Amino acid sequence: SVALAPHVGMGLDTRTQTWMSAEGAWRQVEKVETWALRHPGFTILALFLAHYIGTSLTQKVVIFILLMLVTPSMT
Amino acid sequence: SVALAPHVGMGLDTRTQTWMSAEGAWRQVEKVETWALRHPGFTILALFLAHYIGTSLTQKVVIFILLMLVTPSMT
Amino acid sequence: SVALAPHVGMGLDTRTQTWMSAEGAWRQVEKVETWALRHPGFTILALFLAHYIGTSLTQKVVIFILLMLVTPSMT
Amino acid sequence: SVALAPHVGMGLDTRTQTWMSAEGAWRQVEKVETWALRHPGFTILALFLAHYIGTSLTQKVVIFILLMLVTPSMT
Amino acid sequence: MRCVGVGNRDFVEGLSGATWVDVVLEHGGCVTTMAKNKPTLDIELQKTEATQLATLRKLCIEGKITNITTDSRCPTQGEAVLPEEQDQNYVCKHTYVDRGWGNGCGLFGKGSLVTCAKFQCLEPIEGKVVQYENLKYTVIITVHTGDQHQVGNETQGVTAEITPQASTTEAILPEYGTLGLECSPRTGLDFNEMILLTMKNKAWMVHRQWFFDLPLPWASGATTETPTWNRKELLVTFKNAHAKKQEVVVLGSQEGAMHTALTGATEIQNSGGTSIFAGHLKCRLKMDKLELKGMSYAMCTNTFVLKKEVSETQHGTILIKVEYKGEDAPCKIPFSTEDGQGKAHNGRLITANPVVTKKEEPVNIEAEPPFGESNIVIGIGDNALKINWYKKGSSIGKMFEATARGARRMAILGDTAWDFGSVGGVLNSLGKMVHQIFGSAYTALFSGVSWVMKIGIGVLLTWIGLNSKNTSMSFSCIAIGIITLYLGAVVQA
Amino acid sequence: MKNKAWMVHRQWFFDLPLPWASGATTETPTWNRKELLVTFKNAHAKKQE
Amino acid sequence: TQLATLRKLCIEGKITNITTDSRCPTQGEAVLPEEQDQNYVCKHTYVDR
Amino acid sequence: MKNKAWMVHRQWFFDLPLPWASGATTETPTWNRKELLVTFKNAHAKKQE
Amino acid sequence: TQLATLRKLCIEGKITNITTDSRCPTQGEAVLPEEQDQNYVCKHTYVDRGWGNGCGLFGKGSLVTCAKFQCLEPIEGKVVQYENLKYTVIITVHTGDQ
Amino acid sequence: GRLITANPVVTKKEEPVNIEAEPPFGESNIVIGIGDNALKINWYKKGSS
Ligand SMILES: *[C@@H]1O[C@H](CO)[C@@H](O[C@@H]2O[C@H](CO)[C@@H](O[C@@H]3O[C@H](CO)[C@@H](O)[C@H](O)[C@@H]3O)[C@H](O)[C@H]2NC(C)=O)[C@H](O)[C@H]1NC(C)=O
Ligand SMILES: *[C@@H]1O[C@H](CO)[C@@H](O[C@@H]2O[C@H](CO)[C@@H](O[C@@H]3O[C@H](CO)[C@@H](O)[C@H](O)[C@@H]3O)[C@H](O)[C@H]2NC(C)=O)[C@H](O)[C@H]1NC(C)=O
Ligand SMILES: *[C@@H]1O[C@H](CO)[C@@H](O[C@@H]2O[C@H](CO)[C@@H](O)[C@H](O)[C@H]2NC(C)=O)[C@H](O)[C@H]1NC(C)=O
Ligand SMILES: *[C@@H]1O[C@H](CO)[C@@H](O[C@@H]2O[C@H](CO)[C@@H](O)[C@H](O)[C@H]2NC(C)=O)[C@H](O)[C@H]1NC(C)=O
Repeated sequence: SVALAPHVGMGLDTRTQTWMSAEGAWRQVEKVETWALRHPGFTILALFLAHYIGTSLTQKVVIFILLMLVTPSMT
Repeated sequence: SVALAPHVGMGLDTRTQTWMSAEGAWRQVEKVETWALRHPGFTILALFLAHYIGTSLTQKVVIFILLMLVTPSMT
Repeated sequence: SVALAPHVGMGLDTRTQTWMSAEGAWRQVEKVETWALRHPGFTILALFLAHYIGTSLTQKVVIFILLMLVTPSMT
Repeated sequence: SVALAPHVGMGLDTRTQTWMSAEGAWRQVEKVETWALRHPGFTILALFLAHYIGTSLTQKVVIFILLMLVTPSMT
Repeated sequence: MRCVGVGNRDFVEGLSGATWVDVVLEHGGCVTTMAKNKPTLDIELQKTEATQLATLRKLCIEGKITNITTDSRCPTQGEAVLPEEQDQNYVCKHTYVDRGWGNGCGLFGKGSLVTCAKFQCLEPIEGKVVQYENLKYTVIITVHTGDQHQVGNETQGVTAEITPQASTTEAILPEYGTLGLECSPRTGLDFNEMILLTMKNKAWMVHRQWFFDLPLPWASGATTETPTWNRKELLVTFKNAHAKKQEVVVLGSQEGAMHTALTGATEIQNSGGTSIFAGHLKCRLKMDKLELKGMSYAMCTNTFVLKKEVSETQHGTILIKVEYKGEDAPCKIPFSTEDGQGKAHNGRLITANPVVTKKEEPVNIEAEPPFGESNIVIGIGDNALKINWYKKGSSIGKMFEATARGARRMAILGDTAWDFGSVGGVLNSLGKMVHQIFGSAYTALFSGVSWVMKIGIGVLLTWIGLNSKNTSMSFSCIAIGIITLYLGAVVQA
Repeated sequence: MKNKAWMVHRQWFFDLPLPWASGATTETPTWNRKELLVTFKNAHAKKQE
Repeated sequence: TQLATLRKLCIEGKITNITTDSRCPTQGEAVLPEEQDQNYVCKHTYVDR
Repeated sequence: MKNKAWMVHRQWFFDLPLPWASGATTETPTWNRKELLVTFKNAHAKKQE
Repeated sequence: TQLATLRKLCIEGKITNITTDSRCPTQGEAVLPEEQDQNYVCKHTYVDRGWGNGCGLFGKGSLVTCAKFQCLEPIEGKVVQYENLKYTVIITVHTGDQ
Repeated sequence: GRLITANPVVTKKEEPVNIEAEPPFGESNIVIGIGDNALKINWYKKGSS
């Protein structure tokens, strides 16, 4: 494919190993983390957006985590 | 692999268009759209989560849209 | 036996980098962490001690963390 | 660096006398005492910390003695 | 010129009364002295030798054991003594062993036992001391000559050797007059308590009390034929298998445990005569006997050309290397700075007197533009090529970098760093006095606290400071805590 | 690459995950991080290919 | 003009030679002689014997 | 070691901070975690050995 | 008897064949062709380079060093499997005997 | 400070007359003769009042 929609989580799994598990386990996460360490500018805006949206620490945390996670994965 | 993390927003602005502006302008939204059309199940879960966490209207809609964007991209 | 009481904290130095800077700096905490990983039961013991003494919360934290820092180092 | 975390406390032994019994047993406390004798100022610091936190007397003793036991050993 | 881009090089623009400026030049990096109508002097500390060392006490790491002896007594007879116990070369220890008819003793029970061992350590490490009357502080200074072989050169300068015998010395620059160094080596880094700890082929610097508390057997160091070891027992153990008998075993070498035992210690190269580095001394610059190359030259009237491009120096300065093709006589290089859409004069010449020497030497100019976009015109006449450089950053960034540099410099030199620029005296002295008064007690308080523990105690004091209903307690605790965290983030450099 | 060229920001030109080499064109490049390209798959227990 | 080349990457592979080795349980990690060369990549995995 | 033996715990021996080998009685060992036995002094910032 | 070596670990080491390369400050990391050898120890550090070091651009560039490594007097930790134990017990009777 | 000796005088040129003096606690320089070549001795006494 365009390698943007990996064939993952289809549910039709078996005891045997998949094509690539040791790397696909952390591929997307490592992309997000290298993004975040490269560019901290988005973090300030994400913190502000989570903070000034109606704030209960549950809501603030979930909004901040999602907003900091979505932009890197889906640029 | 390297197919992930394009430097779409890298900021080296230019007047002429880029390598693939036409496709890259919409490929991510295309991935999300085809993921949603393939799998309708996540919509119910996102609606449930937003409805039972969103205190207000705007918080609910923001939570719903972020959840519906992150998961297809994180797939 | 001489490895205990390493020459550190004594004021005799300058901006020239000293002996074994990074390794020696992180050595003590790495050893404490690996000893903690070896024996998780003392974590339960220290939690009990911290919970049953202190009569506060910040004090509970102080005794817990410092006590947990003692034993791998007094070992 | 290996001198830290000496093999002690691990349960594998019997009534046969082990390696360096007396010397190894008293080594740690002798080192702590000599470090304390080198730097008496930290005694004043630990007394201040114990006095201004604890809100009791037994707790004051616990933080004072244990804190004084930490630093020569974390050194 | 003697140094560019070293990382700690820092300008000092001081013009005090009688033109003396005090700089405390540390060993890590140089200083640059830009002055008005003076040649910009560049000074870096060179090798700081200290020869003819005195051994003081030496102590051994590896030991060897020979000539085992042993006697025993019946259980109620008391202690046992071997005739060779009084020898200082023998290590003895008393232990209780069960004796009986199988051991040829009529009375059953536990009798005392003792063992002996001749002891001669191998590869003894020796800790020498340096007395003040043999120091070999030397300082090499260079002038910002227009010269192609001067951009970052390390083997061109004038050597000024300043021992504590000759406390103040003057160095004669070849054609720039002379400089007067009024130094004070006696107040530099302490050299009466430090003990050089040369072992194998590597040396070290250690505290006096710490070296006197190393738990290894020592000798006198009287260069005697044979040493007489104190506290031998601590290097050899005596396994007592059950209670039948005991034998002696040495603990091998110790060089690994020794190398681990000193991390915070600074290392020093020792080949023949010791050539220790990393020391710092303060000095006073008598700049009142200087001349500026040739001030009676004429200004150039021909073109210039860039042999090599310009480049920054992570300090906001440029190195422009220019070749003068004009055949005419040696002439002062004209210079002006053209700001963006303006003719204003901003920026100055660090070289301060760029002059061509032989029409074939690409003499190089060093300067700094304003933080905006700049235009550096380099010659007279309409056909004078304009070097354009765009120096990124703003003035406030320079202010923050200066604050960081000043704090880091104070974190090492303590009170001595309080005077590093002009002599001042009206207000600098009082600040130095008060900071010294507080800092002597402070460093006398935390002496011996590690990296993570200093950080932890600082944050604990801060947390205490944010939970008290007292202005005095709150401010004192929070200030001490924040200062402690900052010092811990820089300590053990 | 091939007959085409591009301009990419330098900071982004080391973080894209691929093997890299000194670029000394000495005909025997010892590639750093070879593990990233080649992939091992272990079947259900047993052998490894 | 007058370019300089650094960090040439590699966008293909060709695993030509393959080798393997095993060791019985509780007998340490099985080494392979073709381990210290500047052209071999591999990892250790666990198998049931 | 040398001529004296000792008894130690399994996990403790697997956490001794010294570089290890496999023990496959190979011709030459392949040392894991060598960095922990040798230090790299960086005199100022000029060079390191 | 008949012990199995399992893993061995060394105490004294020796270093030979020093190598080193460096890059201009903005060129990035530096790699030596011998880094992939398991016998070489490598470490990256930042060093300030300039016209005195033969680099056109001033700043801080990366630096790396290598070293062949062959430990001396390696200590080896063997294990004893149960099927080779040699427990022995000597018993005596209270004979009347001198 | 104080010249602890009363008033040193050179009785004869050939062999030195030795002065004794007590400097202040702070780092203080001490001169003897007069002129550019006048011998000057630095000292730093350790302690406070
Ligand atoms: C310590 O132990 C060593 C051995 O472990 C002892 O060395 C032995 O010393 C004796 C007397 O000095 C040597 O005997 C000599 O033999 C020559 C042969 O002709 C004889 O002519 C001499 O009159 C003398 O009896 C013996 O060879 C030597 N053994 C060795 C070196 O292996 C030593 O005496 C013990 N004590 C001390 C204080 O060293
Ligand atoms: C590691 O460093 C050592 C020296 O510290 C290097 O040893 C040197 O190796 C070269 C090539 O193997 C030797 O040159 C040889 O000389 C003979 C003389 O006839 C010549 O016929 C051979 O063709 C070869 O060129 C050199 O003598 C030797 N120097 C010594 C041993 O002191 C070694 O190459 C470095 N690298 C490695 C991987 O060991
Ligand atoms: C530092 O300065 C010295 C002195 O100018 C340079 O040594 C000169 O090198 C040139 C090379 O063309 C020779 O022609 C001169 O004879 C040398 N002069 C001497 C040895 O006194 C040295 O090269 C400079 N450093 C650097 C890195 O260039
Ligand atoms: C690794 O694989 C190569 C792949 O060719 C092998 O080299 C072959 O070895 C056989 C055995 O002697 C020869 O008959 C072939 O002619 C070789 N082919 C080539 C192209 O050289 C070999 O198994 C290994 N090569 C090594 C270890 O150098």
